[PDB]
Amino acid sequence: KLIDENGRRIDGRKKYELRPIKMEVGVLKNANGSAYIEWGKNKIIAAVYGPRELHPKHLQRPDRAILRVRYNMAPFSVEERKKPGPDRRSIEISKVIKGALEPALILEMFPRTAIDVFIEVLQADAGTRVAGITAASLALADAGIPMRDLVAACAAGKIEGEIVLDLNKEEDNYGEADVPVAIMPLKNDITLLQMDGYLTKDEFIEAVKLAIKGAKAVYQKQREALKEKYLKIAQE
Amino acid sequence: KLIDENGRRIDGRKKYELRPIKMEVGVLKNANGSAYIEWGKNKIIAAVYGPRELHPKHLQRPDRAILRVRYNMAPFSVEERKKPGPDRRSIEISKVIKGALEPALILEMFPRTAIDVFIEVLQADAGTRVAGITAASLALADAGIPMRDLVAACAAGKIEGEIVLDLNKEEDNYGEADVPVAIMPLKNDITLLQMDGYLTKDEFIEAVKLAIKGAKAVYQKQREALKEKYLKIAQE
Amino acid sequence: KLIDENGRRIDGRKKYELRPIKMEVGVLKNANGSAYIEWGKNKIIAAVYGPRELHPKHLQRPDRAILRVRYNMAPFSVEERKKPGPDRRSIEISKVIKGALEPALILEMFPRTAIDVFIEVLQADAGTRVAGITAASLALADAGIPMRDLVAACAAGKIEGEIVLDLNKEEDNYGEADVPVAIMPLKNDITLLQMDGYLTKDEFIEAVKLAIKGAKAVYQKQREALKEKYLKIAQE
Amino acid sequence: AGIMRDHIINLLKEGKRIDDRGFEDYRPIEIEVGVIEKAEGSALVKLGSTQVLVGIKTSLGEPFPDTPNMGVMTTNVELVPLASPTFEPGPPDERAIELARVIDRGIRESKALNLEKMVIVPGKIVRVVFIDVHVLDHDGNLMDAIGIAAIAALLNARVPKVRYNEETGEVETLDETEPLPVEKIPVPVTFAKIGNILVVDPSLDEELVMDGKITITTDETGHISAVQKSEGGAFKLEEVMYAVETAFKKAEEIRKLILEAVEKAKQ
Amino acid sequence: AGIMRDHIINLLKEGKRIDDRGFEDYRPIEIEVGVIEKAEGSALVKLGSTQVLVGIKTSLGEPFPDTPNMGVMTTNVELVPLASPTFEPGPPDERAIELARVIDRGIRESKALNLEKMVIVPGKIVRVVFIDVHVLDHDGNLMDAIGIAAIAALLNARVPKVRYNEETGEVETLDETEPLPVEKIPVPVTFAKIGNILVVDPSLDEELVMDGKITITTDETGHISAVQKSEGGAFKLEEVMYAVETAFKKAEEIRKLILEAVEKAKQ
Amino acid sequence: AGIMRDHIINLLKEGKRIDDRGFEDYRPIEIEVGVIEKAEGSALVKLGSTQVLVGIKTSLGEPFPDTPNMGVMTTNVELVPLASPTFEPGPPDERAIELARVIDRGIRESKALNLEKMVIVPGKIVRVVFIDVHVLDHDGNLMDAIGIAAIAALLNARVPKVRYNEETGEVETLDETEPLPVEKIPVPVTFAKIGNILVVDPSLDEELVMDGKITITTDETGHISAVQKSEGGAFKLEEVMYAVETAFKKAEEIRKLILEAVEKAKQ
Ligand SMILES: O=c1ccn([C@@H]2O[C@H](COP(=O)(O)OP(=O)(O)O)[C@@H](O)[C@H]2O)c(=O)[nH]1
Ligand SMILES: O=c1ccn([C@@H]2O[C@H](COP(=O)(O)OP(=O)(O)O)[C@@H](O)[C@H]2O)c(=O)[nH]1
Ligand SMILES: O=c1ccn([C@@H]2O[C@H](COP(=O)(O)OP(=O)(O)O)[C@@H](O)[C@H]2O)c(=O)[nH]1
Ligand SMILES: Nc1nc2c(ncn2[C@@H]2O[C@H](COP(=O)(O)O)[C@@H](O)[C@H]2O)c(=O)[nH]1
Ligand SMILES: Nc1nc2c(ncn2[C@@H]2O[C@H](COP(=O)(O)O)[C@@H](O)[C@H]2O)c(=O)[nH]1
Ligand SMILES: Nc1nc2c(ncn2[C@@H]2O[C@H](COP(=O)(O)O)[C@@H](O)[C@H]2O)c(=O)[nH]1
Repeated sequence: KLIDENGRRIDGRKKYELRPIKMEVGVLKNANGSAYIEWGKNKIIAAVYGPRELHPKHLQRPDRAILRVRYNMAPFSVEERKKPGPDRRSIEISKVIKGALEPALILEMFPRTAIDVFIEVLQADAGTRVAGITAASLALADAGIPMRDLVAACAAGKIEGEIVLDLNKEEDNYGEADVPVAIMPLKNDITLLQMDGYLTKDEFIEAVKLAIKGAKAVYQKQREALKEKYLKIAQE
Repeated sequence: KLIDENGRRIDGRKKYELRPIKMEVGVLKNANGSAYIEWGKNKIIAAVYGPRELHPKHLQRPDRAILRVRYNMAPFSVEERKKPGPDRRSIEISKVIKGALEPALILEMFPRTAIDVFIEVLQADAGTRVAGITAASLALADAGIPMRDLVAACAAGKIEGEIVLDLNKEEDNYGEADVPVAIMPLKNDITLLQMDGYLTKDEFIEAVKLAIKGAKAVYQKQREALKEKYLKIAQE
Repeated sequence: KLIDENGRRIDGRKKYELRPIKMEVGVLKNANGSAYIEWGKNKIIAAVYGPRELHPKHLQRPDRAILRVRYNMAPFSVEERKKPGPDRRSIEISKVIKGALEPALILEMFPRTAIDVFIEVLQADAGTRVAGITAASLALADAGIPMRDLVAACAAGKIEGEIVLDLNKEEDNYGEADVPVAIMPLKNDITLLQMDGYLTKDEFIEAVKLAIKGAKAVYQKQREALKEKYLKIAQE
Repeated sequence: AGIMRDHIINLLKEGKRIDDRGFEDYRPIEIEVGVIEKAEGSALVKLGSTQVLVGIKTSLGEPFPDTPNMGVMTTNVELVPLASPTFEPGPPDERAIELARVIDRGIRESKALNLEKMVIVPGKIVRVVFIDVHVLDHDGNLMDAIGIAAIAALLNARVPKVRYNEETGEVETLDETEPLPVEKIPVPVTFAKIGNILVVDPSLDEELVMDGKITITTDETGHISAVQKSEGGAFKLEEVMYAVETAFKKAEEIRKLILEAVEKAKQ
Repeated sequence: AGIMRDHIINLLKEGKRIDDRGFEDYRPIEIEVGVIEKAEGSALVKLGSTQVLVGIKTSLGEPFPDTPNMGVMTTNVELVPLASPTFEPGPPDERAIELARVIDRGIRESKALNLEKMVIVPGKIVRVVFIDVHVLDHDGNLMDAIGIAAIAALLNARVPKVRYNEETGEVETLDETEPLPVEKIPVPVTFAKIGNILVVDPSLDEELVMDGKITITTDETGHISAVQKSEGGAFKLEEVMYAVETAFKKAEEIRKLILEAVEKAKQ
Repeated sequence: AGIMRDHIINLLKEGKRIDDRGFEDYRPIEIEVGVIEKAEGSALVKLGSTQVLVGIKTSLGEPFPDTPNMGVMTTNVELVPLASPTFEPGPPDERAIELARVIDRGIRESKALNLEKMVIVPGKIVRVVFIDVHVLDHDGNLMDAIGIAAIAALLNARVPKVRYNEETGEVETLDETEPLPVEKIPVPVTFAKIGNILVVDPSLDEELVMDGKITITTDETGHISAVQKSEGGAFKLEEVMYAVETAFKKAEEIRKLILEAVEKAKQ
């Protein structure tokens, strides 16, 4: 009551429209690479260090860097103030973002090292994990880390009987399914795929196809954020 | 009201009868050794690893293996669902099971290593620590760890004014004393001895003597569990 | 209502009088150095170990010892039983006591080592951190650790409109400001300076000057505690 | 290890797997329900040598303020150090947390446990259901083993009949027991991608060499109630499509073994 | 590092600092208020390249038994690993705890947030104010950055008008919002002692070589509501005197930028 | 160390111990009660150079639902890093937890603190007793030092007279104080087995070489209320028998020093 009408959604988006997305790379001095993203009401910052000295050693891998990811929401990012510190949700998101970024990375290039991805959600409005993945790729590119592709991500979802792109909080709260997807778009390699909800097979596949188009759309934004950095560097 | 009458206990046992005990060795693929025990309503699994690489080093002992024990109850093992994770009781039981098993082990045989004993109580019904010790010895034997003896354990207790063998939950709950004892039976070496409750000296000594006979009874079960493994291996 | 009258405070002290202070050095067998202090209703014990083997290494500093401080209150030290373990207050006090003691220590004398300062408040009655610092210096001297000076500490405060020396619990509870100060008195080097409360500049400076005179007074007590140890050793 | 990736890859190129399973075969499955008889429900599931016990303990409690209208369900997976040299003592790690969450989402989102049929007094007193998963031996595919055992333990569950006394306001827990409102049977089916091949119910040896993993949980109604691509690697859309299809087929074969095990424990 | 202490010391002997600031200059300051629009108030403060975001989330809750007469305020500083290679994941460390406490004392002891004007039902229902400080980039002087952002977020704050219905006993949270009772503007000014020189707003490079640090928080009324000498080193009384004086002067320059930023976010 | 096992063993073969104690002697004992005067009760016990302080803080609280009929007692042992290079900062370790539990069992199971004489309103408001044990110097035999100090602190305890106002329902805490219902004096006596010899009150040096340890807690009535064989090693039945006998004898000698110390603090 009523998330689609007519056939406009609450903020005015058609079924297959994305929320306004802005992205900036190079927002932090300390981080090796960093990116900032406003995707809706999402405001997410992503930082990468380095490749660097893994501690502790016994973690090192002899042939490759490891990727460590930490997704965290600031207490003030959600409507109900969230007690600081991770929780089960943020730890599974870290895990799945890791599993999202790792296949883009050429980790055997930096043996015995860690590459550390931090994702801080400053404001949260559904889709933080896809937004985070997206800023994370850009922060990885920003860090000068060889990647086979960027990873772009985007969720699709089912609201009021209907498959839609890029759920907002409200629509995910009242929705019937949420399907984030991350891909490396050059090869259409799906590196994240989750489905929370209830869906038929053909509902689920359409959601995947759709969130991927959202992901390719996001990817164009990503490249444009890198272009804009490679123009900004080009002085002098 | 009334734990002994006449002179049958609630489940029908005479004062000096043990609860039905079944034991199997070799129940886990990953563990180096393992044993399973149904002692009453107890259902306890014990696993051993290895001797293995202690981490972290600074723990290693230059002349001997260390024994580490962890006794844990599954949330669903007790009548009131127990929050996962250890608690003071399970940590003192780990400590005292360790102190129970260690004198059976020839630890200077495996310097700089750890031998790790895990005891999981799947269902709990009084006497889990003696049951655990008993499965632990069998899992140690199962692991091929040289031992001077098995360690067998069993508790005796005071219910309705009377010294009895192998308290059940009910009888320990309403009882006046609980006295677990573990021994290495060949030499009658007492490796665990606890007394929770209130007892005169002669009440306490009789309890000890009795729980030891229960322990020698358990020990015969143990050997039989090993016999049955050394017959089961003997193919081909 | 009424912390000063006339112009006697609740326990009978004039504005610039200190609570009874007694100090003993060498109160522990295990500690490298130790001191005990009764400063009011404060009863605080301070222990030092050693310089010793830092673990873990990666903490070692190549040119100097590190100073680690731990200030802790026993559950039974405060009027409302305090749950064991540190809390934010005790952790900032550890931090600030560390920052208080460190400039007295010649840390490049013991590279790669830790010097560990423990402060246990056995009874608490305002001014535990200055009392602690004071016993800590004495425990450092007691440990044979080269120091450029003792560190003496003392707080001054504002109660009922007036700047006073060495607040008690009551007076700090109802007070308008509390200003602990620690100094190395030989050079008048201020190594701790905190102000909790609300004060004008000239109120704050007078508080500092005053707590320093209290600190020089405490310092004479300190030396006397060392004299008394260097007379006590002098047998035979 | 490492020497095994190659043997495994090469076997896979020849349509073979090291235990002679086909790409779509599960290992031998054993489900035994009601094995923890003090718990309200339980299930010991073996997927080959992988062994998980799931225990279901219910109490009565307050529902979440958000939802006065719904019982409580909470799922925890303990990866006990005894199950594996990789399982260490302490709070759940990210593996345990992802397993608990995906299994939970499976059941919660299919409403396989109907939380609405677990209200006693709206807003005040609901049935609270702990799904505690105790992994006893990790030999691969904990995801499916756990989901199978979670659901089968829920089906097994017999909780005390509770009644609101409208003359006293008392809540009377009765001796007589009753099933939990379990209305669906979600089953996770999980695939390991190795190279360009997906293989169902990966053993530990296949998990060590896999590129990535994807789990698809579906119920009898032909619905998906959880998907989780886990670990690294990447799947193709068509890989995912196949996996959803195959998962439905495997789920059904599994649900038959679950229900059979559930019914056996009533004989 | 180490090679830098010397360069820094030597520059300081010549009245210079490595970025050409004078001893009493702050780096360029940026304050932007109301940037987290879902929070009740927020402020992003940049002190050069140091960046802190502070978010203010309020709820209604019980006051502490000690104080039925007073709302609640609680301050937490997260030093997120992303802000710095020195920030590690986990509960606050002693740096985060000292920053949170000194900033809190600053505000609490000046009654800059009047907790008495935050009672709804005495002893029962008060306004609860979380000051959550999220450090996003540590490039020195987190103390001042955080205090500036804490206070500016408090000034920015617009919380839901709440009213006690004396006929129902209900507490009605209204759509309409209102400032927090923020009545002062404490500002920490912090000095690094390097050798015999104090320098205001130390950068990370100056923090690496400093002997010690002292922070002085003062408000518009000419009052000090916090002092904290932090780290090692020692100050002379006259160092402290100077710092209090200078701090008042710098605070005032800062409070002007804060209030300006606060007002900008209402345009 | 190691060189000491041998010296200790050899001395023991000659009926000697390194400080010239006999096998059944305690080190010099000092008990001083009421030393933390803000706590309800306290005791500083020295067993040679072992020093433990025990503080008893009571409040009023809810009894456990299981037991509306009984006050609360809870025992915690802090092994403060200052007491010993082996004591590290953090939550209790297994040594602290076993000491707290065995001392508690000692007192609880003898009903030395009668929890029934600590009800104020049945099911609702009971006396709550914290026995907080602060070990200040570990030089062996913490078990006995702690039990002696726990019991002596309980005997020392003077808690506020509380009364139920049956006209108001108020619970009035009165200025006037009263002993805790302490009705027995359990005393742990602890033996180190070294080789084939048991020696009472082991010092740290004897603890370093001991095979195992057994502690026997007994009261005035000739009852045992705790036994704990701790550490490794093994005892013979006759070792245990002897230890129980000897323990009763030593306990009695100790209880005299406790009661004497308790009475001294009333002069
Ligand atoms: O502690 C929390 C965690 C989640 N959320 C909200 O729930 C949304 C969607 O939930 P989901 O698990 O799908 O994560 P996301 O969509 O953000 O990736 C998040 O963006 C937040 O807006 C919240 O309010 N509080
Ligand atoms: O959290 C717990 C711990 C203990 N128990 C029960 O108390 C019994 C006996 O207590 P005891 O401390 O003597 O341990 P055990 O006899 O099992 O070795 C256990 O078997 C359990 O049945 C319980 O219900 N919940
Ligand atoms: O958990 C606590 C911590 C503090 N205090 C009391 O508050 C006093 C003064 O507070 P402050 O923060 O100024 O520390 P101190 O003056 O002791 O150095 C302490 O001595 C204690 O008496 C307390 O009762 N309980
Ligand atoms: N509403 C409600 N939630 C509970 C209750 N017991 C546990 N939970 C929830 O279920 C989870 C189980 O946590 P545990 O009780 O195992 O520590 C917790 O995260 C908690 O939020 C209860 O009685 N009522
Ligand atoms: N009285 C009261 N105190 C609270 C409330 N919420 C948080 N606090 C206090 O503020 C701090 C914030 O902790 P958090 O809620 O962030 O974990 C806690 O230490 C707690 O004491 C509340 O609703 N009422
Ligand atoms: N029933 C009841 N138990 C308490 C109370 N305070 C503490 N306890 C119990 O005593 C122990 C002491 O814990 P602490 O309060 O020291 O953290 C806890 O494990 C807790 O169960 C109380 O007020 N009422």
